[PDB]
Parts: sequence; C-alpha cells; structure tokens
Amino acid sequence: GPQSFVHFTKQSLALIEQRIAERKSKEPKPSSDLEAGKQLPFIYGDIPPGMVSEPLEDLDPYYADKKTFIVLNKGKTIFRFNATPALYMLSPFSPLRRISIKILVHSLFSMLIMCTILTNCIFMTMNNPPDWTKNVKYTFTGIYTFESLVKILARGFCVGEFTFLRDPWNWLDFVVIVFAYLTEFVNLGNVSALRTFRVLRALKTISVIPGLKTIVGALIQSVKKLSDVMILTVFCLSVFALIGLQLFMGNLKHKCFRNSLENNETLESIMNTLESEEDFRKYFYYLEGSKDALLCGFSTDSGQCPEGYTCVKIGRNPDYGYTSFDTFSWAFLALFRLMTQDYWENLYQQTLRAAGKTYMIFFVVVIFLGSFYLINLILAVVAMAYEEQNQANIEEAKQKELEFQQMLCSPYWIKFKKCIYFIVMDPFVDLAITICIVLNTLFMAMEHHPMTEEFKNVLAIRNLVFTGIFAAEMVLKLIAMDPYEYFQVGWNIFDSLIVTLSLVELFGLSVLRSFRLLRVFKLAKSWPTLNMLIKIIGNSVGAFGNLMLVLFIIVFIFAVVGMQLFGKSYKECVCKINDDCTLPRWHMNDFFHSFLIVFRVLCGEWIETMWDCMEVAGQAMCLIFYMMVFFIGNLVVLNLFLALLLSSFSSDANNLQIAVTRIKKGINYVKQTLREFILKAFGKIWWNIRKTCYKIVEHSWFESFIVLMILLSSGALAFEDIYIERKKTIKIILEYADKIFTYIFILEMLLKWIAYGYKTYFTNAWCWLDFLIVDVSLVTLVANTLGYSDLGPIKSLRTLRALRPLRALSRFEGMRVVVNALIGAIPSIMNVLLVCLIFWLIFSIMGVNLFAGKFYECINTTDGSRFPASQVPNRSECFALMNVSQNVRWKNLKVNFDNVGLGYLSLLQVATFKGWTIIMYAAVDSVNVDKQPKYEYSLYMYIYFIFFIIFGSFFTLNLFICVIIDNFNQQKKKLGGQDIFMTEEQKKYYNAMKKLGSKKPQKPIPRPGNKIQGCIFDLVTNQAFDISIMVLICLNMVTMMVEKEGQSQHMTEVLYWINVVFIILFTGECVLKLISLRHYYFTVGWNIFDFVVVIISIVGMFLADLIETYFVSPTLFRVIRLARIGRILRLVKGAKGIRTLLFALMMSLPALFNIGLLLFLVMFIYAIFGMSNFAYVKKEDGINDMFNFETFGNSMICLFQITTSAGWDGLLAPILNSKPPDCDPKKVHPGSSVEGDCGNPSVGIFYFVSYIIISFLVVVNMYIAVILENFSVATE
Amino acid sequence: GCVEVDSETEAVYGMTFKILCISCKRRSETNAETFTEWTFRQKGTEEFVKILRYENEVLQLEEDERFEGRVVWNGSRGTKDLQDLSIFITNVTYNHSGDYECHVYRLLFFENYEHNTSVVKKIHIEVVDKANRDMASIVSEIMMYVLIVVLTIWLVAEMIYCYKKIAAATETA
Amino acid sequence: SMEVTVPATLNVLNGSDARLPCTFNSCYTVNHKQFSLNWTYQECNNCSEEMFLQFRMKIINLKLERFQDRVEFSGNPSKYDVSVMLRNVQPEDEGIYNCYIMNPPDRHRGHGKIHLQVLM
Ligand SMILES: CC(C)CCC[C@@H](C)[C@H]1CC[C@H]2[C@@H]3CC=C4C[C@@H](O)CC[C@]4(C)[C@H]3CC[C@]12C
Ligand SMILES: *[C@@H]1O[C@H](CO)[C@@H](O)[C@H](O)[C@H]1NC(C)=O
Ligand SMILES: *[C@@H]1O[C@H](CO)[C@@H](O)[C@H](O)[C@H]1NC(C)=O
Repeated sequence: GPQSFVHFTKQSLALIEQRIAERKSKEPKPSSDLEAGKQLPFIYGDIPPGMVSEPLEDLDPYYADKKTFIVLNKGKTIFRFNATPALYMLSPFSPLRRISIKILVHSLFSMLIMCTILTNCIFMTMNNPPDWTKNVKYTFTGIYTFESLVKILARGFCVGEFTFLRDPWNWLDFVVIVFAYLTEFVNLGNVSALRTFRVLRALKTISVIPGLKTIVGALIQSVKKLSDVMILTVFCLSVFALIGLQLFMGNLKHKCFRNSLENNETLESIMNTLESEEDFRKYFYYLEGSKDALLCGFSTDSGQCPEGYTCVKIGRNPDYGYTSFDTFSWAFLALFRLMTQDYWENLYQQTLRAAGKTYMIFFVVVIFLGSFYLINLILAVVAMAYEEQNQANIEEAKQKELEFQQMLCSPYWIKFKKCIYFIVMDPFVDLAITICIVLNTLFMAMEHHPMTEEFKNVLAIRNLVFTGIFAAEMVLKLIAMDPYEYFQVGWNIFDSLIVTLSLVELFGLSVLRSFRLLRVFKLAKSWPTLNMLIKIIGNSVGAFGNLMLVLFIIVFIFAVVGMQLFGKSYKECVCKINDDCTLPRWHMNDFFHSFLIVFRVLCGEWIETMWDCMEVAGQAMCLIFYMMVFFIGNLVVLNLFLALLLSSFSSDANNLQIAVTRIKKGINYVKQTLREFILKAFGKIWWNIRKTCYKIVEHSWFESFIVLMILLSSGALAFEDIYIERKKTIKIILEYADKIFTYIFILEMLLKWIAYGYKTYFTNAWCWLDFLIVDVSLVTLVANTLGYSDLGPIKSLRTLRALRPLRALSRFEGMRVVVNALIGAIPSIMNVLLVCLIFWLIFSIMGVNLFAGKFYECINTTDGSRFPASQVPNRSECFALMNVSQNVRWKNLKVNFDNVGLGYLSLLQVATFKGWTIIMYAAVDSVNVDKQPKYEYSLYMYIYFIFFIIFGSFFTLNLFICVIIDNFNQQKKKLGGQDIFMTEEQKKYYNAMKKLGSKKPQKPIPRPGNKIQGCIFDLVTNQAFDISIMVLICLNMVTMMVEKEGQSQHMTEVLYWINVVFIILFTGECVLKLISLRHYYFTVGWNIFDFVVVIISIVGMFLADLIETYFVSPTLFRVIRLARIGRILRLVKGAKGIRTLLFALMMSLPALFNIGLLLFLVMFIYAIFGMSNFAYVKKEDGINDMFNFETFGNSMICLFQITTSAGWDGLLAPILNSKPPDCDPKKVHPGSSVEGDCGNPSVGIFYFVSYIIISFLVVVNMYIAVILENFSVATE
Repeated sequence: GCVEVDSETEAVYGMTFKILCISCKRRSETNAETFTEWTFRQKGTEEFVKILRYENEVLQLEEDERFEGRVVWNGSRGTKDLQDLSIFITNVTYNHSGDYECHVYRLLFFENYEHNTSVVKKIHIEVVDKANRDMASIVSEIMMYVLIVVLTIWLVAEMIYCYKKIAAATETA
Repeated sequence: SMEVTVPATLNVLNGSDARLPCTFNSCYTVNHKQFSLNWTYQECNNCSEEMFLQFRMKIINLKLERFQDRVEFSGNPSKYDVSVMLRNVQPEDEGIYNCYIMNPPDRHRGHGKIHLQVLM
C-alpha cells in the first residue's frame, strides 16, 4: 500500500544491479495503473512532503528488478526514468540532474511550453509580419532548444528505455527542431508549426470538454490499425499501375499536327524551336481557351483530328506534364487518383480519346474493384477502431464508478402569473405557434429574385405579423415560468434567442430566421419512429462536436504550414500557373486561402490544386504535404464521422394524443348534439383447360423462351441511334420484330390469366409491371395501326419503350434479392428524407436571401470573359454596350439561388462536390442585384459554403448511409442471420469458401525413398526455399517497374534477358517441386496456381515474340505482355495481411455480382431514355464529339462516368438550355428530320438527379454493407 | 448532328425526287466555307457534264435543257459551311437517269492555317414508271407471318398434347 | 519587387580594377529574346542616366568616352549574375551605378544602386 515510498539512494541502485547480475548468472507486464502519465492510486494516499518531486524508487514490481527511478509531482503524476547515467554523466543523485527533473516533472513548464506554441501558431497565421517580429522567431528557437535539454538532462537521449527519443511525440519534436536548424541556412520553408499537434495530446486527456478522449484515441488507433490495408492498397495500385503502364505508355503524347509545313520544316526542325503556347498553337490543334493540345488516336474509336492535321506522338503530356502513364511513378499517381476518384473523369476521357473507347474496360475494372473495395476497406477498419475505443472507454469508466460507490402589490402580480399559465397549454397554445412557424417558413420560401415592390412589401408585413406574434408569446411564458425556470430548459433558450434577434432587426441578420423550423421537431415526439431517429441524432450530437473541434484544429495547423512552405512561391512564380500573372482562385499565400485549399483536400479534391503547387514549389514537398493532409483528413477523420454515426445507431408526454382525445370528445359530442337538435326540429372442362395452361406456363421451356424474348426485345432497342437512317434493312426488320414481340407478350399475359386467375395475377407486383408494359405496347400498336399516330403525345408513349428491359428484372433471382433488400429499406429512407429536407430548406432559404439575382454578369460572348466593373458597372451600362457593340450579354448562371428549388439544385451540386466551384466563385464575387460582380468582393461567403458542407455532406449523406446499413442488419436479424444479398445457390458456394478459409491441418507429403529425390525434397520443403523465391519475385517486380517511355534499345534488350533468366528460374523451381513432391504436388491449390502461371509465362513470351516478328499488331503485343503480371501475383501467398484481405473480397464476389447485374439493367434503361431525349443537344460543356448520347456505346460510357457522380453537372448543363439566346429551336441536323438543339430542363433534371440517387442507394450503400460484413468474417 | 446518309437510287417518272449528298467535317466545331459542283452523265453515254454550281448563297445552273426549270436546291441554307449539298428534281423525266458526282470543295479556317479539301460522292439512279417495294420489306413481312403461325401452331400443339394427358389423369382419379 | 542584391557602397583604389556585383533572383528561366538589362552611370545623385552597357539578344557596349575601354561584362545571364568589370578605375570614376533588369514573364523591373568611391 502507501507505506511503500522511498528515496532511491545509491544503495537501492546497487541492490537493483546485484539482482540483474544474479539474473544474468541464472541465465511480465506492469501495472497499467501505475503505468506512466497516470495518477498515483488513492490506495497510496498522500505523499510525504519530502518525497514529492524527488528521485524515488520504482513501485511497479515488473521493473523493480530492471534499472529505473520514478518521480511524482504535486499532482500524483507518475513519471518513469532511467537510472543509467545520462550520456554516461548525470546520475539521479547528481544535483544537476535533480534540477532538470524538478523542472521537467512540474506543471508550469508544460503550461508555458503550450502557451509558447499557441502564440507562435497565431503569429504565423500572419502573411507579412512586421520587421520587428522576426527576432521573435529566433526567440522561439532557444526555448525549444532549452526544451530538448531539460528532458535529455533528465532521462537521456535514445540508448536506454525510458528516454527522450523513445516517445513518438518526441520524435516529432526532434524533426521540427533539426528541420529549423537546417532551414536557417537552406532555401526550405518553416515547419515550426507542426509541433502544435501536441494540443492533440492535450485533448487526449482534457476533462472540461467531455469525450475529446474517445475521438483523439480513436484517431490514433485507426492510424495504427490501417497498416495491412495500406500494404494491400500499395500492392493493388502497383499491379494496376503496371497494367496501365503496359497499355497506355506514351498515349497521352498524341497530338494533331499540321500536314503542310511551309518552308522545308519537319516535325523535328520545328519542335526544336517551339517555346510558348502561341507558337505551339500554330502547328498543333488546340481547342478554344485550352492549355493543352487536343489529344487524338490511331483507332476508329479514338478522337479525331480536324482535316489538315495528322495524329502524332510528340511533345509533353497534359496538365503541365503530370498526367501520363509513361513511367511507373506517374502511373502510380494516376492509379491513386483513380482510387480516390479525384477528377478521374478527365483522365477517363483523355485516356479514351488517346487510346480508344474500347479501353473503358480498364476503368470499369479499376473503378469498381479497386476504388470501391479499397475505400470501403479503409472505412471498415476505421469503423472497427472507433467502436473498440468507445467500448473500452465506456467500460473503463464503469469500473471506476462501480469501485467508487462500492467503497462509498405582489399578490396582484401573482394573480396575473397564474392567469397567464392557465391559458398556456400544449394542445391549444403550443400547437398554434408551431403551425405559425411553418406558415412563416412557407412565406419566407416564397421569395424569389424577379420580384415586384408590392409582393416584397406584402411579405414584409407578413414578417412583421409573425415576429410580433412570437415576441408576444415569449413574454407570456417568461412571466408564468420565471427567469430562473426558463433557462433550465435547453429548448426554451433556443426560443428566446430567435425572438430577441428578430427584434434587433425590427428596431444581414435576417438569414437567421429559418432556424425556427428546427422547433417543428417537438412534434416528432408524437410519431414514434421519427422520434427514435431524432433521439439517435441527439445522442450523436456531442461526439459530432468534439470531432468538429479536432477537424478544425487539424485544418488550421496544416494551413499555417502551407502558407509558410509554399506561400511566397505562389507570388514569385505566379506567371507559371496563371497567364495574367495574378494569383489563381485557389492558392496558399494567405491564411484564408490556405485554409480553403486544405478544406478542399479534406473534401476529396487534391490534384488540381497540387498541379499548381508542384509547378511553383517543386514536386517532392508538395507531394509530401498533400499526402499527409489527404491521409489524416480524408481517410481517417471523415471515416470517423461516419464511424461515430454508425456506432450511435446500434447502442441500445405525448400531448398530441391528449389533443386527439379532446377532439374525439368535441367532434363526436357536437355532431351528436346537432343530430339531437335536428330530431327536435322534425363436367370440369374449364378447370381442365385451366390446369393445362398452368402446366404450360410453369415449364422451364416456356420460362427460358420468354427470357430469351425479353433479352432480344431489350437488345433491339439499342439500335435506334442517330445512324438509324443509314441502316435501312435493319430498321425495317426491327419494326416487324417489334410486331411479333408484342404478339408473344400478349399471348403470355392471356396464358397467365387463364392459368393463374385474375385475383392471383392482379395481387402480384411483377405481373402488374408486365401488364403495364404490355398495355403501353398494345396502345401504341393500335394507334400506329388506326392511322392517327404521331399525334404529339404518342411519341411520349414511344419513349416508354425504354421501360421494356424492366421485364428482365422479375426473371433473375440475383436482381430480385437486391431489389427486395432495397424495398425493405425504403420506409426508413423516407423518415430521414424528411429531416434532411427540413435542414436543406433552411439552408436554401438562406442562400436565396444571400444570393438571389446577384449572379448576373456582362460577359463577352467571344471569349466568355467578364467585363471589368470599371467599364461595365451595372446592367444599364451592359445594355448600353449591347447597343453599340455586339458580342455582349447580361447572362445569369444556370444553377443559381434565384428561388428555393434552384437553391435545392445548387445545394445538391455543392454537397456532391460537382459544379460547386462556379457557384462559389459567383457567390464570392456578388455585389448586388443589378451590379457587375467584382473579383472576390464577398470573400467570406465561403463560410456559408463551408458550414453547409459540414451539415449537408458530412452529416446528411452519412446519416442516409447509417440508417440504410442499420435496416439491412435488422433484415438479416429477422431472417435469422441469413444473407440478404445472395441467392439460394450462391449461399451454398459461400458456405464452401469459409471452409476453404478455415485453417485445417494438412496431411504430410511423404519423403520419397530415392536418395536423390529425397535430397530434392529436403531442399524444396525447407522454408528458406520459399523465402528465396519471394525475394526473386520482388526483384522481378522491380525489373518490371523500371520500364519507361522512350527507353533505349540497350535497355529493352537487357530487361528482356533479365526476364528470361527469371522465367528460367521459376520454371526450374516448379520442375524441382514436381519431382520431389511427385503426384502430391497438384493436391495444393497454390501449387496449381504456380504451375498455371509458369505455363502462361513461357507461352506468353513465345507468342509475343511471334506477334511482334511475323505479324505487326501492336495492341495484341501489348495485351499479351500482361501475362507477366501473373508472376507478381504470387507475392500474395507469403503475405498474410494481403491474403486475408483478398479473401474477404473473394467471399464478397457473389453478392457483388447481383449488384452489378441490377446496375447494368438500370444503366441500360437510362441509356435508352438518353438516346431518345438528349441525342440532339448543343454539345457545350460535358457533351462533346465522343462523350454524348448519340449511340448506345457513348450513352453507356457517360452513364458509367456519372455512376460515381463525376461530371453530372457537366452532362446536365447543356440540357438546361431552352431559350433562343442559348439554343436554336429550328436547327437542321443533316441526315435526320429532327429540328432543334434545345434541351428539356425538367426531363434533364429528373434524369440526372434520379440517376445519381439510384447509384447512391444501389451501388454505394450496398457495396458498403457487403464489405462491412465480409471484412469482419475474414478478419475473424 | 451530322449523319452521312446515302441517296436513294429509284426515281418515279412524273414525280419529284431528292438526290442526297451529305459530306460532314471530321470535327464539327471547325469553321469552313464550302461550295459544290454537280455533274451528271446519262445512261448510255461516257462523259460527265457539269449541270450546276452552288456558291455562298445563289445557285447557278448550266444551260442544259434536261435539267433547266426542274432542279431546285434542297440542301443547307443561310451559311457558307454547307454540310448538306442536296438537290431536287421536279417532274422527273427519263433523261435524269445515269451517274451523278457531287463535288464538295471545303476550305477550313484555322489559326494561321487554311486547308483546301475536296470530296466526291457518287450516286447512281434509274427512272421507272412504278415504284417497287424493296425485297427487304417484302421478305420481312412474309417472315413476320411465318413466325406468327408457327408459334401459334406450336403453342396449340403443346396445349392439345398436355390436355389429352391431364384429361386422362382426371378420369384415372 | 524582384530581388536584386547589390552593394550600396563600392570602394576601389586609384589604378585598381573594379568588379561590380549585380545579381538578380528570379524563378523564371532567362530567355534571351526576352531578357533585357541596362547599366547606367551617375556622376552625381541628381544627374543623368547615361548607359554604358546594354543587353538585347546579346551584349551591347555603347562605347562611352568616360569609360574609354574600362567597361567589360563579367556575368553569366543564365546563372543570374550580370556583374560588370570596370578596368583600371581612376578618380573620375566615382559616382552611382545601376543595373535595370527585366526578366519576362516577370513584369517587375529590378533596380540596384551602387556608389563607387575612389579613395585616394
Ligand atoms: C469552431 C469549430 C472549429 C469547433 C467548434 C466546436 C464545438 C462545435 C463543439 C466542441 C465541444 C462540443 C460540445 C462537447 C460536449 C457537449 C455535451 C453534449 O451533451 C451536448 C453537445 C456538446 C455541448 C458539444 C457541442 C458541440 C461542441 C461545443
Ligand atoms: C528544302 O527546300 C529548299 C527550298 O529552297 C531546298 O533548297 C533544299 O535543298 C531542301 N532540302 C531538303 C531537306 O531537301
Ligand atoms: C534600358 O533600361 C531602362 C531602364 O529604366 C529601360 O527603360 C529601357 O527600355 C532600356 N533600353 C533598352 C534599349 O533596352
């Protein structure tokens, strides 16, 4: 107990040393309680007044034998040191060390260090500091240096156990100080701000702010746990980067080059003299206002050159040269970009334009498997790590509490007071003010940009009415429920607030009046499922806040560091990233802009901003910075957001009904009295045929026949392209084919009627959909037959022919299971759609109030350049300039904040992070309603956008995910633990794979009697043999990674011969095995894989030396050389992390096929709709020559792109053009009889929003569920 | 956008006919100035004679008696970038049968680069008294009726067979 | 402002040779078609800017009679050093010296001032 306190005197050092010697001649975990940095147990009670802050002997027994000395501060904090002399000089007994220790283990020292660090960080928040503040920087150096000695004089440097370098936080400190020392004489910047992160260790223990412990501890444990997933990620990105290097090396160097060169110039004579873009733009084809030369290809499905240019491989790669598959490193960066889906659509389109549209299979494979699988694996790990921390902290605390308690005149004013309270009652009074709050919110949602004065002033008197009512209701409550009691209510405080701020404006704060909508959630107490969801939200609010605190501290620290490392570069090298020699819209030169860049990296967008920084400040530093930030922010803290939400979804009065009872009293009683007053005043033949049709319609012959017909009808629809009027035979054929297909389907419906019966057929949803589709077909057919077709509305009925593939849905159990899971989730999707729509309506009314009618501008239609406000100050001068000049236009944005609906669309673009930039630039440039936007005149509207993103993206889109995942778990629980995503026969195979994975003792392979054969046995079954072979595989992987664009011919031959000696080695080991293990070699699954890849290697070598020598096909050669990758896929057998993680994917594949099937059907339907509707749009923004909706192929390519939401704003923007200034209603398309390039805005909006929503529900959410289940089964 | 559809090769005597010549630009965004010359040789003769030349806006016809007064323009209007160079033959005679060349001369404008391109389209037509349905729509409606009657014969074949079996079972019971 | 590092004061003896350090620091590569620099003499503070060395596509000398044959270029423009060599300085060669450097695409023109004093 306590009596065990004693001063380490040399004698106890000697008694520890003697014991160690005894242990040596002869030749355990310690008290987590005692464990340093901890409170001394109350079991020991108070310290003798002379023992505090003194080298004392070690308490914990584990160390009692080893050499150590512990010291305790006047706060009972345990500090463990090393008895060994510091640098072979200072001893615990030495007065010099005694003083270092005295200072170190003492509160004031650390407090002052924290103060210093904070001051420094805020001082660095400045960009151009006063000359008299540089000497403060050197002032800070010496304190950090005195820092590092107080600890070192106290506990040593590195050699021992409890020493300075042992602590990982001290490693950070050492990096900071040495970096500073170096930069003192080197061109590098200052990183003295990263040591601010010790605030994170402070929070790892802060008591005043609750639960900051669970968030920082989870933040660190997730980083530790992510190790295996990082290794797998690297392995998988290197395999895909090798594949991509092989298939696309040098392709992004394709350019269109003039065919007639003037004097006697060549592609070499001119390329040795071209410098700027001006002179590059006269020899190569550039689009208007594009930095890079247009790409092209040599195939037929690649991009075309204009007439008079020819495609050629020359010059630099696009995006300053940073976009290419030319070296392994650039291909690895391309694959990481593809994995994080950051602006991938640009790469997807550049690659398809250069190589060909047939190479989309590469992007399909990469995107689905790599991107979705790996990203959800990171999430699955972070989620588990947060859950364990929470659990441990909740039980940790439990133990404590349980151990603690186990041990343990005026009467007139009072007359008024009660009188007011009497009238105040929920059914009559509170229910009234709620309906008035929603009436007021409707009136505020009614404001739009092109308004009159009368309408605006009518809304103003309505606002006066309403705020008057609400302030009146405030003071009644205050007198009944006095000022001591009103504050007791965390809900009534919110009411007070809104009321007082509404009176301030009465006597820019108007945008805070939609938050009274949040009071409509008292009604949510009535509807009990909505109540439960509100309750879950309310419990996760605290953790949300603590995480926001950690998120905003991290973003701050990384923004000072960026401004300090890359700040000046952005100003001194500005003409490299900007033709006008002005700072771009995203830069790191000041603190608000550095903050914005870091926040944009947290939101998932890092490459575009990184190109610019790499151009002004070198590649290495920018890469390290952006990768640090992206990892810690995006891969861990946002996943922690969703992780805390997911855990809050698992942990396990109503006066509305009082009023309902009052109503039952009233409406029933009064009506009854009125009635009383009125009274005062005054052979089996049919059954046999029915059985026969049942028998027919059930047979698998009938089933397969109908399914084949369904697929043939669907495939037929894909031929109605824009080139249908060249294929005349096919169009005739398909008309008559549609005739017979309708006939078949009608016969099917009549057979099903006779077979089943009307009741059974019409109580069934699949049959109802079949009935609807066949009815639309029958109507259209009879209209086309009765002469009066092409009536106007019948074309809309012909577009319904896009719904014919929906018949395939009923037939496939794979699609059925998935559809059923979703339909089971829907009733819990609507309950959160409600809450989220309320939040979004608040934000949208705010945005309307801030930005309505402020996004207009006088542009020059030739370049699309905004006129400077010094020239065109307002609308009236824009029109005056439209009179004299011509190419001038007062033009609004297309997605803006002019009303609440367009606000909702604006917000969807901002939340999905697609098209959010142009909205934000308009917002931060806005001046007033009919004034010209001035560059960054309203800079701090970015804050509006920052806040929406936190509550509309990081909370709303995550709440959807959480509630859907919870519903799936509930479903499986109700089925009894059964999988909800697999079919009956996929479940059998799934049960087999768990058996594959269950480690089972394998019988041994006998040693053959032959001495020789036995010796080879003894060699091959040694463990050194397979370590050696793994090393050889890594060396081969290196030999593949070394290949490059433009390598010499010597390089190709030496690499070829190295791969040849590798093939020989691997074939040799296989043959050695096949003669020692004999027939028992093929009884191991991995051994069979080894054999197959031996074969494919040798065959591939010889075939590629054929397809390069006799034939001249280069793309086949490129594809055959992909067989080599088989040899590096063996780097899985000896890598247990990678193997275990891939097994999770292997056991997820069956469920990941049904989702793929449904996705493909939905894509098909939307593609057919697209070809019908958007085939003849003007081709402005995302719609161009190759990515459009003209053919089935192009449609499917665009749809695969927007399946990740990437570029949906760009595809929808041209479909929003409906008026003559933008489109031409009487455009003549050569070859067709279609007139007009305008689009239908409502159809477009519905199309794209519904498509991205469906993808969110069927692709994103379901993938997350499958991966979360299988990751657990595989790590278990 | 721009689809190159081939002309029809069957003209009815005494009626109107439209000769299609569609020549597109590899890149639709480029800017060009196109004109066209049309030349024709009669069935039976070996010499292509120019019959018309269509410029920026106006149409010039050669003095040929076979086409004068019966050929109007039916292509693109109001632009110098003509991607459709079609013509019309009102009151088709037996003399408008032979081989037609549609010459398309297109001058594209680039940054400091002016490319003079050409392209020739070949169209053969014959003048008949009666329009004939092509075999592709003859064959296919006859084939549409084959599959109707064979599927119907098939279904009622299976119905009868299954019924004489099920009728037996009921009697057995 | 583009970084130009020059000595404010220059100290040479009578009958000495004198080098004149003028070194700019710009991120952009020097393009010879673009790069211009000019070296001015100032006998007095408020007197005229008489050039004696020009650069345009190449090095130009204006053959000034004041610096009979003394002025010589002593820099490497691509190494960002543009110093010049004042051979055999005499008393009459005290004054003020400038090196006006423009390196496009940078739009700011750098300026250095140098006061040479012939102590005797
Ligand atoms: C300015 C930004 C960067 C950080 C803001 C931090 C704020 C929003 C965070 C930090 C600490 C958080 C609080 C921590 C504790 C609780 C107690 C809990 O029962 C209700 C929520 C509440 C009251 C949290 C509300 C949100 C909160 C105040
Ligand atoms: C290039 O053309 C010029 C035209 O004056 C001619 O003199 C010269 O010989 C030609 N050179 C080559 C490469 O043939
Ligand atoms: C010489 O330098 C001056 C700097 O003031 C500059 O204005 C002038 O244009 C230059 N002259 C020439 C010929 O380059």
